[PDB]
Amino acid sequence: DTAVLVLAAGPGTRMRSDTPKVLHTLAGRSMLSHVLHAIAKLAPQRLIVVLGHDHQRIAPLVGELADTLGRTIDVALQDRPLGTGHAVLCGLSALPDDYAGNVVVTSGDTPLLDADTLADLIATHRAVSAAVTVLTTTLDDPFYGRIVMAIVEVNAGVYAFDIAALRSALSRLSSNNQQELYLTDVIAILRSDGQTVHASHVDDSALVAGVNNRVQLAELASELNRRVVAAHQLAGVTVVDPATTWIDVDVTIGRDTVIHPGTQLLGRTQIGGRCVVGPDTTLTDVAVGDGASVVRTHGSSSSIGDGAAVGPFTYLRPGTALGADGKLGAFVEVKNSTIGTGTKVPHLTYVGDADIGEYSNIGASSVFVNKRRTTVGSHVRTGSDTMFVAPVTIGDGAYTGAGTVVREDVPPGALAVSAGPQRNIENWVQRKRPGSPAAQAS
Amino acid sequence: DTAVLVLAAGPGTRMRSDTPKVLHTLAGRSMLSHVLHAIAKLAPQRLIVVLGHDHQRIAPLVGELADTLGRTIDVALQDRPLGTGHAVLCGLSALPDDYAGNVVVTSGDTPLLDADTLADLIATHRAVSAAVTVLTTTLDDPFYGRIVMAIVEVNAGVYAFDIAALRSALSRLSSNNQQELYLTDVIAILRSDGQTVHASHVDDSALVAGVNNRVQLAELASELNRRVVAAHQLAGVTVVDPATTWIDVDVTIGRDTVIHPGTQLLGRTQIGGRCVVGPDTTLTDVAVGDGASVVRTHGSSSSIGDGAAVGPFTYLRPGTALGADGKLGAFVEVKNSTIGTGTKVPHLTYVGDADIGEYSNIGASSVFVNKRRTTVGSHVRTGSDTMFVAPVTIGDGAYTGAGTVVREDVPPGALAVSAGPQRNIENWVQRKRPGSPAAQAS
Amino acid sequence: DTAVLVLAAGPGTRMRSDTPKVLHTLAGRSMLSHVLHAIAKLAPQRLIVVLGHDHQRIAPLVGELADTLGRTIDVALQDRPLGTGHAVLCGLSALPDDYAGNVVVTSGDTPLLDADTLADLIATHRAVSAAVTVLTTTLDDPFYGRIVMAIVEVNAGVYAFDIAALRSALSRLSSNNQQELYLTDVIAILRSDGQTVHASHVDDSALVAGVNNRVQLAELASELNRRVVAAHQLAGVTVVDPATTWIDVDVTIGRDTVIHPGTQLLGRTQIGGRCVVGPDTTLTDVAVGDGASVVRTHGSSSSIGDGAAVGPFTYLRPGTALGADGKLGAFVEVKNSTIGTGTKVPHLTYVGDADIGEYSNIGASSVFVNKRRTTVGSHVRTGSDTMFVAPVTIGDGAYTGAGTVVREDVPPGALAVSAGPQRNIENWVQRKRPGSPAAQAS
Ligand SMILES: [Mg+2]
Ligand SMILES: [Mg+2]
Repeated sequence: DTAVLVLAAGPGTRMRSDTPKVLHTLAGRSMLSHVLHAIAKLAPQRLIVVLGHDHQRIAPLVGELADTLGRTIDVALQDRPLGTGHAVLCGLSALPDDYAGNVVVTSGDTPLLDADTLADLIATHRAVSAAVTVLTTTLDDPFYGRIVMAIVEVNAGVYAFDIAALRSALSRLSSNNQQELYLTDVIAILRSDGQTVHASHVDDSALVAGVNNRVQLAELASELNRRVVAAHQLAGVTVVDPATTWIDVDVTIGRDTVIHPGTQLLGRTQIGGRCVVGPDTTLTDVAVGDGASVVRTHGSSSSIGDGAAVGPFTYLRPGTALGADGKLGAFVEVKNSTIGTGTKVPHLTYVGDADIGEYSNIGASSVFVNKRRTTVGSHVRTGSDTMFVAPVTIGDGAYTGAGTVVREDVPPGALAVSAGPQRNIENWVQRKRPGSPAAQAS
Repeated sequence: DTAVLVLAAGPGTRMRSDTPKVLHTLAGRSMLSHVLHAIAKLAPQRLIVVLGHDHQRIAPLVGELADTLGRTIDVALQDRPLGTGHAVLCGLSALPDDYAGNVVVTSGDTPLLDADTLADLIATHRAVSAAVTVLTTTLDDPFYGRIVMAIVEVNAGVYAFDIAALRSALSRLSSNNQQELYLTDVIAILRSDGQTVHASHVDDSALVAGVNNRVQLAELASELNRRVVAAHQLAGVTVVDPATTWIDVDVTIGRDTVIHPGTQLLGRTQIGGRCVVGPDTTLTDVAVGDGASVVRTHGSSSSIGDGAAVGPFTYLRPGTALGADGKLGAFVEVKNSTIGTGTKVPHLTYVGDADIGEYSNIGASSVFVNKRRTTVGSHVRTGSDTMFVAPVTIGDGAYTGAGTVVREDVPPGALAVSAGPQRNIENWVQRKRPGSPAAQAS
Repeated sequence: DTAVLVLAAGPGTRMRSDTPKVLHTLAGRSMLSHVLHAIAKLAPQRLIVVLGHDHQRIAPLVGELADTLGRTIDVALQDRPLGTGHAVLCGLSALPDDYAGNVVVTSGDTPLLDADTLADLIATHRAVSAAVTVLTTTLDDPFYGRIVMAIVEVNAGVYAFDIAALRSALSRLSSNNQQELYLTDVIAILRSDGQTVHASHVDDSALVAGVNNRVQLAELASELNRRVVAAHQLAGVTVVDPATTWIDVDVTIGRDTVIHPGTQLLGRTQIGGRCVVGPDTTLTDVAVGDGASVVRTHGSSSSIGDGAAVGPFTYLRPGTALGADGKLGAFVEVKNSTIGTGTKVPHLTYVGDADIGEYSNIGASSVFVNKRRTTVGSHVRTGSDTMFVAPVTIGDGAYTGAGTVVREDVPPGALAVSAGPQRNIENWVQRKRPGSPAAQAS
């Protein structure tokens, strides 16, 4: 039996933020969520999180996280900002007084720490019957106090403890130094009691790296990102420039797709196999089938079918569904609309809140204007500069003239027109502009 | 009393440029301007710049720089390309023959050298009563002759001197070697005269790094850029990808704003707090209020109010002012135009040389065509595909139909229309296209 | 006389690809093409490539490569997947039994190896009368068996041999270990025969780096890219951000042009001198004259004349020719069209399959709709929202009204119109919308 305490109670001062440090995000999850996902993979019997400013936070634990993870996470509060030693004391109150098992202590600002690293700590600790084991790592420039004697190779800030050793070393602890009670002092107290102080060493330094400021945040965002890219590359995805390709965790991509530079794939986006994600593409929660091209596109909450072509310069808003072999071309925007198999919207148009059938063609520079919705049939051909004033129904195989405004329904196989006929005014430019265009004409 | 000489007289051959080496830019200023800004912070009593090809240059010193800095910068010319030793001799002529104080010598191609580094040099030099002190630094791969004995840990190329020692060591100097007179030889001459040769060492190597070619230029542009980003991050700005975020010096940004990858912020741009600068945004001299979003936008000389939304795919030309809570959407361009509080230009339009009031809506795919100017009132709603042929006045709460061309004024609360009415040609496609669209209709 | 064998017969398993490893590309050429281009520069008397899955491959050697290189490349097949030792045996069959000269052996997955490195190997080998020489290099983390005794400073995998020594050491070779015949074992066999084993060492490690997976592919793509950028920078091209500028081999760029971040220049693209390639530009096979600006543009198979301006947000499709001093502005797309000296297409238009003369102006938000082609004369001014329904001829100095649909020819100096006249409906908004826009009007 192991109880895990996450200390998330500090102020996060040097973030210079009105957003609590621990709720700051990277690769798709907040630091706290990254911390709790790794620990939940470990599955200890008791998992407890300790808080300071607690109203914003407590809501997202358990509420959202204990559910998403399908387990209980207890929360303990820390009324006075006493320090990490006291925080640990606050977390222990949530255990039955007669609690038997080990206690592992961690923070909420190490977003890379993983279940294996935690498991190895617990394993070394039971192996040597320890009392206390402390995780460490070795660096180039130590700042990160420093490391078994004691603590001022640095200290990771992650500990396994014997509950009886811990409760006792804590009962006898002071303050004078910042003016708080550190947990590091538990190591020196148990050394006085002639206790065994063990230390599990982590070769991979970035797994236990913490975030105190926005410079360090960007660093770990960067390292985590390299590791998600390299995992996709090794499964069969070409990433031309891993330095300018941000891929969130969860995002899935398949065999032989090519990802070109300047691309972010975010949230729960999925890419099928054999795709081309061109350059400068940003997709959050977008699903793409196999053999599709998505180039210079900014899109979210949408789906793009197999062998379809989107880009360059296309904007997809929430609720867009484009069928297989479909096309959205340059300078098009689509919001909350369904577009069938094989249909093409190639240029300078906006399609909002409509449904379009299959193998239809929408002419350049058109607009769907506004609970009824416009509906357009299959094999329909609309001419350039058509405005579709909602709601309106266009039947299968219908056509529209260039420069038409559609305000009424159009039957299957009718041509809808409105533009007046062309008149030429001979020698106008000679008379109304004498100079320039006038000459030529001459 | 200290006189500072900047040697800016060499040809800059391996830049392979028709632009004088010293006028090549990074982070917003030319190398020379970066050099003179640091020295002007030092505030010596005499500041003198020595030139070779001098017509392009002399204009920007003092002219532009001595003003901007509000002090005098004397200029000395160097008629024959004799070398750095002679250049220094040329610079000394601009001093009263009976000049008392120290002489500090620097180049115009170290754009990172700062006032502190200069101050420490002067301080060490007076501390030991020196005659000559020379700045040095230590590197991985020395190229950068090499360092107290003499000079072939490398030599920075920055010196403090006693004026009497300097004038004397210079009077006795030769040429044979390139075939010029080096200043490095002053160190070996004063060593013969048994003089004290001191040396101030700089740990931060990049402060004294110089630029001889375009590979080194990009390097220092890169290093300076990391340091401007990290300063913003530590003040409370999230930069998701510091490697692809170019921020010029002077640019100011505020608390809790988020800057997404592929963004350049240039010239005297200002970002308020709580903003989102999405990805792929380039802004030169643009001012943005608090809580505004600016995503995939290319803009200059413009202002965007509080809580406004611009992007993705928007182009702002000089003289654009957008009020608070305003909106410019995808595929819009705006030049020299004022747009009031709460007004929205959401799609595929161009607005040139107009003024628009508050809480108005401009319909998709419209154009403001051309000393009079078009003026549009508040709470106005224009329909899609409207062309506003300047000059024209649209009164408050007026409307426009889809596909209207406005050539005349529209009173408060009138609807302006021009499009003809819709006609349907039944069974047209059967007759004019037998095959395809024809079937369906069937 | 030297015969060069390229071993391109392995499966490439950890690429996780349906595209043969050796046909995977970087900087414009496949790895195999990069390998054969370097060797063809060497010009040995016999060049032979050995294959496994061979149908896709054999076609591109010689077919395409032996031609492009203007020499013969023989191909040898390897029926059973026996290993590199056997592959070499298969390659030797393509030599006359009585072959006299040296044999150099290389792979098809080292895309950086160059002719000098090959020449130095051959030179060291003849210098010491060797039998076998093996190329080596020294690394930070060896994985890359390891190096004269034998092979488990690592082994490059490139060898020079005496033909008689090689044929003999090969005749006596086994299998048990993977379960194949390695060529590394030839080194240990000739050591038994007391033969001289020489070893040419390569300081530049990246020249002999190989690609087994997509992580290593991106690495070498990155290194090759740094070296092409630095060569352009040293010839007089400013690259603001070499990390986000992909330039393919062959691409040429000239003096004093500036390349801004996020730019790929691909295929056989050429940039003249004094240009500005803004940020976020992607050009494949595009030719640009001197003094032109190309900003936020995605283009291919096209040409842009001297002092012309394209961008931001412009899309060029194959067959676009734009003359000198021409302009394509924001949100324009052009396919297979010719546009003369001095003509401007500034906003929100599409131009497909047309020819346009000189000093013409095309008004915002227009479309060229479809063997005849539309033709537009010089000094022509078309108004906004004009649809040109192909085919149609517009004569020199002709004009068009705003919101015109052109279906018929327009003579030199005529004005073409079609839009109806403007009508205002007074007090419409009071009656049809009581609330909001209604008030004002009040
Ligand atoms: Mg239109
Ligand atoms: Mg129209």
